[PDB]
Amino acid sequence: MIPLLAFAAWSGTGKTTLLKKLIPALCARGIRPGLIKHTHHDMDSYELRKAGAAQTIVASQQRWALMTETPDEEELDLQFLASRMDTSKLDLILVEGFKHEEIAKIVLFRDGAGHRPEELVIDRHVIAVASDVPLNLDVALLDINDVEGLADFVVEWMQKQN
Amino acid sequence: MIPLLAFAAWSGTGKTTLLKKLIPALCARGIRPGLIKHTHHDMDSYELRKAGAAQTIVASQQRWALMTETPDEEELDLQFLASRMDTSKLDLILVEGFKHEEIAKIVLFRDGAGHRPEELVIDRHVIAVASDVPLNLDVALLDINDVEGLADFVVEWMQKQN
Repeated sequence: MIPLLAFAAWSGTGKTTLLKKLIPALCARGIRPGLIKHTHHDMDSYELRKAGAAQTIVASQQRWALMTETPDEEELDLQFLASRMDTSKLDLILVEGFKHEEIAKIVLFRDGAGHRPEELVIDRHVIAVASDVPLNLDVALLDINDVEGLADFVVEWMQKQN
Repeated sequence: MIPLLAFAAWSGTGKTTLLKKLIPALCARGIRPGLIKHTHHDMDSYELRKAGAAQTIVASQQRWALMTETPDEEELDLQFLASRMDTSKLDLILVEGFKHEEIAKIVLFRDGAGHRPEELVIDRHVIAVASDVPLNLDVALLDINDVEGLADFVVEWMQKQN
């Protein structure tokens, strides 16, 4: 069985500069990571799509994409976007963007650009905050600057469900 | 089932073009098409992918893309790439751009495109040649400029397979 894990972060690119470093670190510990992100800014062979091929798929020498049109009214369900991935080549699926979900979540605080503490609806799911300034809790707390430790806490969490 | 039909050719014969017209046509006849395309031409959360996310899938409201990296073995198994699509909203999958493959196939030709017809190979998988000119050979010879004419043939072809 394979797990999924959220990565909440308030306004401010950060988590992309963060994750940009946590991914490799995760490979480092032999973890094959998958990432299901959710945006708003909406995304080759584009025309051929607007022409009518709902599902288009471009393959190349290095990578292959798969597009799937849904002017239906959807595409928020994770569990489905999951089954879509080749999960036999994955160990952990990172989940960023989807708001209001019941999966393990890891916050992210970085003062200066933004507000002050206590801001963290510690859902009955959140399992650790990652600040750059100390602070209390009732759940793990990491230094949003030690990718290594973070990578390690994560790997830990995993093996303790698995 | 859920047939796979390919369009072979030569550079400069309007392969891409013909499909911009053929797609709509198939749609008009109630045929939902999926297009699988290859390009030795290397074709948005780019950082986290080359960073280590073998599979990044960017969701949205209108549609979603599952982008897979393959820095070892480039994917050339049509059967695989097809099994990656959601065939429950597709009745036909068009295959284009993969040199040397062996599926249902319609060849393209246009006098003057730097090749004479004798240079055409009608292999076990050729279901019809679509020229812009009569050619003396024994295989469904269709007019390449009559799309609706073409569409009908496909549609019929499909039925004989289902």
